[PDB]
Parts: sequence; structure tokens; C-alpha cells
Amino acid sequence: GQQPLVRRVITQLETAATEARPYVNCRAVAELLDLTYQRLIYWACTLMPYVLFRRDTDTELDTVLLMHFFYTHYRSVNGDLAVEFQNYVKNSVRHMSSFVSSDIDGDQKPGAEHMRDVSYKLFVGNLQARDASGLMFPIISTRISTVNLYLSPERM
Amino acid sequence: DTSRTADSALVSTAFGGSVFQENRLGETPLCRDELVAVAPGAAST
Amino acid sequence: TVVRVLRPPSTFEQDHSRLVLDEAFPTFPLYDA
Amino acid sequence: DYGNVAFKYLALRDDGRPLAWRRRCSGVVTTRYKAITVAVAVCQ
Repeated sequence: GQQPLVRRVITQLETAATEARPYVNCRAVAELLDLTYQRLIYWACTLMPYVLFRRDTDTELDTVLLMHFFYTHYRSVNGDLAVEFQNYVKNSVRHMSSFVSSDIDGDQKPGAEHMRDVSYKLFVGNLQARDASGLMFPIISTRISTVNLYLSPERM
Repeated sequence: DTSRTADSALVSTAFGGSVFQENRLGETPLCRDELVAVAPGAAST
Repeated sequence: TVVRVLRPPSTFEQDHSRLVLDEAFPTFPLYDA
Repeated sequence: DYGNVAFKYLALRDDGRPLAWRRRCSGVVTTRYKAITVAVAVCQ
């Protein structure tokens, strides 16, 4: 597992910093530690695993949304996420039509403006796709009655 | 001949009815142009 | 000289058109492995 | 100032061909208008 390796190596780095901690006054060591911490935190925030996301109460929309956020915030090395997305969309074909509008009225609904991209590259079957063509797809129903029956409140 | 009336003239019920028409979700996704369009029967060259 | 320019629409419905040759001028009868 | 967001957007969009999404979408009169044109011309 990559997570225990990350934990042990960052613990080693923390021990190293503790060895270098006492002389915090110096500006040279100040900027050295500053840059070190910047790099390590920027790397750690991105290298997050995906194990903690899956829950038994998670629905199809919740799972696709979790892996969508994973794609839009973490794509450096985790390249199999798109393959899993393509595999999963074929599973939830019947469930994907439950939480959508008609064509003509969905676009005018509030909040579809910001979620048009996530919806488009949900429907297309490839998270790498770009909505440059300005196409209109089945807009997601954002109503609370639909959301509660098709989502989970914790992963909003 | 019925062909002359059918070609040089159209049924008044098409004129009376609504002109614009909507479209469905099922093709490879539509754009704005396809979203609301004139009905093919009402449209004339 | 160019007269018109057209684009193929993305919409399609199968025409299933039955063409009939209106026999306004019947031809002469056919006479003789 | 332009006085409008759409004015600025359509003024700075002038790059090469005018409309791009119209090309991207890749996409004829109402018969009533033709009939009224014919009738008005005949009456006049």
C-alpha cells in the first residue's frame, strides 16, 4: 500500500525537521524549511488515495461524483480511474436515467450552469472529454426530492 | 388532379397549428439549434 | 459558377419512400437458356 | 467601459471567423408566412 509508505516517509521527514527544529531563528533555515514544507504539503494533498470514499450507502450518482472529484483534483499518476468510470457507467445505465430532466427545461434550472461540465463528461463515457461543443445533454435533476432518493447527504 | 393541389397548395390545418417544435434526448447529444426548431411540415422553402 | 452551399443535418428519419413511375406514356408492347 | 458584459464579450470575441460554437454545433420559411406573402402581393 502506498499510504503506509507515505506515512512512514513523512514521519522520517518530521523526525529530520525535529532534528533541525531548534535553530528556527535563522532566515536561511527559515526559507529552507518553508520551501520544504510547501513542496511536501503540495505533494501530499494531491497524492490522496481513494479507499475512504466508498461507502455501502453511496448511490450510483454518489460514486460517480466521488470519482469525478478524484479526477478533477488528482490525475498525476492514478490513470486507471477513467477505465473504472467507463466500466461503471455501463453498470448504472438504468439508474442514470432516474435523476435527469427533459432536454428543453433542464438548462434553465438554477445551478445546472456550474454542473454542466460534470454532467457532460459523466454522459460521454470518458472523463477526458471536453465540453467545447456547447452540446445540451439530459440535465441532472437538482431537486431535493430527487437528490434524497438518488444521493447521500454526507457527500454533498 | 390531386397532384397539382398537393404540390402548389398545402392543408390549412398545418397553417392553423403551432409552428415551432421540440426534440428528444436520444441522438448523440443535440446543440442549441436542435433544441427548439421549426416543424418540418410547416417549414417551406 | 457556385449557386448554393449545403450542410448534412445531424437528424435523420428513414424515408422509406415508395417511388412510382406514373405511366403517363405507356410504351409499345414487347414483340418478338 | 462598454456598459454591458455581452458587448465586451462579443467585441473581444472577434478572432478569425465570427462564430465558433455555431460551427461546432454543425447546424426555410414557415408556410403561413409564404401564404401571407402571396396573398398580400396578390391584393396589392
